[PDB]
Amino acid sequence: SDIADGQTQRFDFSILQSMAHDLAQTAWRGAPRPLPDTLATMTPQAYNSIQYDAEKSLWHNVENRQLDAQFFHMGMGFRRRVRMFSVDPATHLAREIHFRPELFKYNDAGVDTKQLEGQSDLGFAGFRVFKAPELARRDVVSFLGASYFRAVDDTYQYGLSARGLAIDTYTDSKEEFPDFTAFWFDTVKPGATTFTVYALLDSASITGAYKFTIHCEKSQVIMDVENHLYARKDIKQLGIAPMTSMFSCGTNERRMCDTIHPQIHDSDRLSMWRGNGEWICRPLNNPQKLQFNAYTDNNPKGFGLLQLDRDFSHYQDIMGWYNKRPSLWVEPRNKWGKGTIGLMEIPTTGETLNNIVCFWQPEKAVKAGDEFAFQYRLYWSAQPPVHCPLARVMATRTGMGGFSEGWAPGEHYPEKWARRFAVDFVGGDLKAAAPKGIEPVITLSSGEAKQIEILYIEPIDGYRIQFDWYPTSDSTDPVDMRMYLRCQGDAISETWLYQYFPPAPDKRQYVDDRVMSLEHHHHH
Amino acid sequence: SDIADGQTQRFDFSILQSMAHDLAQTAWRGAPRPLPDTLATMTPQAYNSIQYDAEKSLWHNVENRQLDAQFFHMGMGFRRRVRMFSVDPATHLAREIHFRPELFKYNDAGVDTKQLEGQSDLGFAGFRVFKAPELARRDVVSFLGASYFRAVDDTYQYGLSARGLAIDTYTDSKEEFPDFTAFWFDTVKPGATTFTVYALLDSASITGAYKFTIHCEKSQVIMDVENHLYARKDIKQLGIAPMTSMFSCGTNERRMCDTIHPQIHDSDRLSMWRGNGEWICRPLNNPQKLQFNAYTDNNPKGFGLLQLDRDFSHYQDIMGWYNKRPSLWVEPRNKWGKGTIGLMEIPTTGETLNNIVCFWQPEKAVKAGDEFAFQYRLYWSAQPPVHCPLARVMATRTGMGGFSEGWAPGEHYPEKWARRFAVDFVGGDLKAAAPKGIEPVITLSSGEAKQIEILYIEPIDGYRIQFDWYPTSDSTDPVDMRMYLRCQGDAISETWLYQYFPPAPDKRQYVDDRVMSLEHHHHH
Ligand SMILES: OC[C@H]1O[C@H](O[C@H]2O[C@H](CO)[C@@H](O)[C@H](O)[C@H]2O)[C@H](O)[C@@H](O)[C@@H]1O
Repeated sequence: SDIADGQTQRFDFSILQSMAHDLAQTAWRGAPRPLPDTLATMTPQAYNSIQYDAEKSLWHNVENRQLDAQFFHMGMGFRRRVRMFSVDPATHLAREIHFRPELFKYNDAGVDTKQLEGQSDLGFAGFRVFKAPELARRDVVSFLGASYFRAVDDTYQYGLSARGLAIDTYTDSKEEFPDFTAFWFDTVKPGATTFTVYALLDSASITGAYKFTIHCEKSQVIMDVENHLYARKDIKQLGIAPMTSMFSCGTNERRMCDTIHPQIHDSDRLSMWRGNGEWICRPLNNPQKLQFNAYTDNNPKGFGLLQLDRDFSHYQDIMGWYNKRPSLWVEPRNKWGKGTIGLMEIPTTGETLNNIVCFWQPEKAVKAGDEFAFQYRLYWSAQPPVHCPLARVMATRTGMGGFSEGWAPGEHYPEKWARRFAVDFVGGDLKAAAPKGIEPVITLSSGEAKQIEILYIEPIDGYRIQFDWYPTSDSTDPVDMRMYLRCQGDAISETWLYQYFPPAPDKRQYVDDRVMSLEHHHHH
Repeated sequence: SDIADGQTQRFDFSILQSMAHDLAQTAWRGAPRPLPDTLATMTPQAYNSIQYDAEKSLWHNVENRQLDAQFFHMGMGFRRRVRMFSVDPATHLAREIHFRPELFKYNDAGVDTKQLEGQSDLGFAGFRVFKAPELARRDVVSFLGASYFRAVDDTYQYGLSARGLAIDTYTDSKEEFPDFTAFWFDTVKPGATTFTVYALLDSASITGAYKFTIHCEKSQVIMDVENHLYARKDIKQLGIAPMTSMFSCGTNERRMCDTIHPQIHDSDRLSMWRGNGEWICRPLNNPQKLQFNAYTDNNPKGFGLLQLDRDFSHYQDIMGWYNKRPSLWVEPRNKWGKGTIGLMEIPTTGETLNNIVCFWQPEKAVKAGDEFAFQYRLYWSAQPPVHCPLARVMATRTGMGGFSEGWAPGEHYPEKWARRFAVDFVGGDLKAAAPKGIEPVITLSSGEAKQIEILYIEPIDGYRIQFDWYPTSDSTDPVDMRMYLRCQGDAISETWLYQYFPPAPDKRQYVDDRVMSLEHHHHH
């Protein structure tokens, strides 16, 4: 009856650490063996019409179950055979769920199932967990990819994603993508919306043992992650608790915004809570040139890629519902010590490319034989679980300056070239601080802040800081900008880090291409 | 006590039509005489520090006054001396209000009030009306300019303008700006929010007698307008009931949208209700080339420039509050017969130039001696007083096309060049009609409509019609597009008229200037 009917074996979190440790001592298993021909040469239509059998779900036998799970068929870009096991947490005894065609319904699929018959080694691509009131529709957790996984809050819309690990995302060499190659699921308890799933990570450079304790709460999904990592080789770049999102069109430097969509992004900013208590808002970019930024920290308290613009009218996407897509908050649960938060921002021209990658990278160079243990909570939800207790950046608007706000000239372009920055703040003591006097403190790597203005914005009960950036140089070098609000010498806001790309000096001017002629009269 | 203290003279609407018609028999009075030297050479500071004395207001002596009025001082571009009169409607007697310096507080004006002592013929630039509970501050109606005037709804935010008359706005010659040279004010009744103001129009080409019965309602201003017009010369273009708005950056053809404001406009569309009963929604353009359009009609039922996007977040303007600015509806009160609704859209690069002019222009060529009479109601309010009983366009969005919606390529631009149009409809019977089948009927001057899609939009309970436009020709000639929704042989929506400007053939392609280099790593 239960789908998991393989050889019984003892399993616990330490046996997996041993598996992973022992595995690190041998040669990497290498790239996956080709799939059976019937799957190797599949049209998307064909794959898509393969459907896991809902009545053979992982936990079909558990009464009052509030959670169930199904498996994705191997095929398409899923070339790694992920093995799946069921663990009775009472007896610490695991049984393998072997792939078999009986587990699936191949409908209008022209799949030669006969060549799948003895392929009990095929395993699956990954898995999804459903929660009540619907246990076979609208998954809330999905592990499917390499180390990749994602989840949803009460909107049920999937957005940014996370991975078990990142290796060499940005270096002299090509990036390496560790696979999760096996998952052990503790049988859910009747009534529970918490489930436990251990995973084995395997890769040319490194193995790991992972435990995921996953809480499908009413408003969000919380994941208690513990990992143990075993380097096989020297590693150039190790990325702990990595996130992957997309940013094409935002309120900032809008250079890829010729769609019907006012904004296009899965996430709009990096939030960092630093070990010293400082909060940072790093508005994400769609740079024309690939960028890596490393934010030095020690014992980071938290960091996330957030989607805080929840307004459909700002996106107009009735396919992907970007306004419903969630935020991801990484809460270190042990002291991670010295290192950097890496943000890679890749140039994109649409929404098909996850062009945003963020992770933690320990200070210390990774050498063959090094071992690591990280614990962290992930919160999949619209609003992060924590935010600055002070004035918070709500939005970072950028555009032409060189004029007076409200009086942008209609007949000529502006006299001088400048770039306008508008940073709206909403938050704590802004109201009580306002009479006492709010000074923005601005810091620029290059250029001069001019026409600094502080303006009340009734509709969001906040304050807008505008300044015009005037260049001092012919340099196209990135401009690292920094801003916070001050009041009687004390800071009253989070810090805003921005990365501006000044245009070429030949393009620091406007081309006025208008024509005012009696050539275009039309009668209807 | 009252400020009206010139010579008693009989006055009524007939007597003004006589002044106007008699005035037409003589030569135009010509361009205004130079102002006194102190006002000719004024800093905008100096002028702005002149304040009409609220204790000398027009209706200071009326008890239970729900309305009052004040005058604008002559100066700056106010060069025509407008004469102002008070009428007792009981006795049909009218006393002039002569300019006297004592009616104003000059403050830090730096003005030789002594060369303003004798000047009884100076008059004023214009007038404004205030309504309780603020009869000295938030104005609701303002006549100031030439034939120009404007009003506000319960937002109390000024936006687009009207005029008495438009002359030669688009022809071989330069435009002619008739001036309101005198106003007569029926004294307000106690308790009344209706007031009546008569106006004399005077211009090189034409004179006129205007009556404005102006209702300052709770939620809007309604103006009952009657004029009589007396042509002194042949006239190339006569524009009745004209409107003047602005449109810089909307959701359509976003060619001037590099501001911190997602949208900048005082109006977004030309709404027409034709003699035959057909409704038209013509979204306004900010074209790079000056356009005139003439929409043929017979006994037009109504027309207006509407500001239907009420959403602060779509504009982010806290100076001019575009979201609060009103719609203006012209409702002809008699059968105006054959002619054209004229729409001139001038190129702009900001908000300072009113680049939208719309008016009625009768079929018949205007010759000297001609007399005209129009009656129309003006509705200054957010929502026009009447709209299509069918489905209504809510927004016209344009952008890149040639890809599948929601899968815009990230690593390349689209293979082929096309322009995407997305018209959202939010009207009636769309829900009942969807099962029966909603056919979009598209008409194109040039090019072909491919990838035509009908998509339900939950958040506005509406339907989005998208099409890619592919060129058939190397021509840059404007493309008239026309769309309505049909179901079972019947039209179920208003007609959408759009005017598209294809780009030069050499620019019907995308330039891919991305770079993927290790050149830009940054440590903080
Ligand atoms: O399930 C989502 C995708 O996951 C995989 O893709 C990620 O992992 C790959 C490593 O095998 C990377 O090369 C890739 O760039 C990542 O997106 C999977 O292979 C894809 O086909 C899935 O869409």
